[PDB]
Amino acid sequence: QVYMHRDMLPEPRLDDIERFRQEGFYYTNMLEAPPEIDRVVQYTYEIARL
Amino acid sequence: FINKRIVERVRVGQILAVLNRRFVAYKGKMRIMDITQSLKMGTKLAAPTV
Repeated sequence: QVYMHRDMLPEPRLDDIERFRQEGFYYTNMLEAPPEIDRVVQYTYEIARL
Repeated sequence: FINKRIVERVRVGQILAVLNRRFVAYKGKMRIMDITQSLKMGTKLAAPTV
């Protein structure tokens, strides 16, 4: 279950550095839930070859 | 008697009247090659077809 979807690397505000430091922030490739159906297209070898 | 004008007596004014056939030719930019050789052995695959 490997998906491809264009996304942004987050750019923090960093206006109050202490407030940002207190609240843990991180970014992952992990997906909390699988993408919603009807918003995704299915591919395979033969589809790509066609 | 052969009923064909194999040899004709023609005046100088009618020498060039023989040019009546239509000819078609290609260009140097166009390249013509025989696909038969590329059928040698036949190792390959093919986009799915029925």
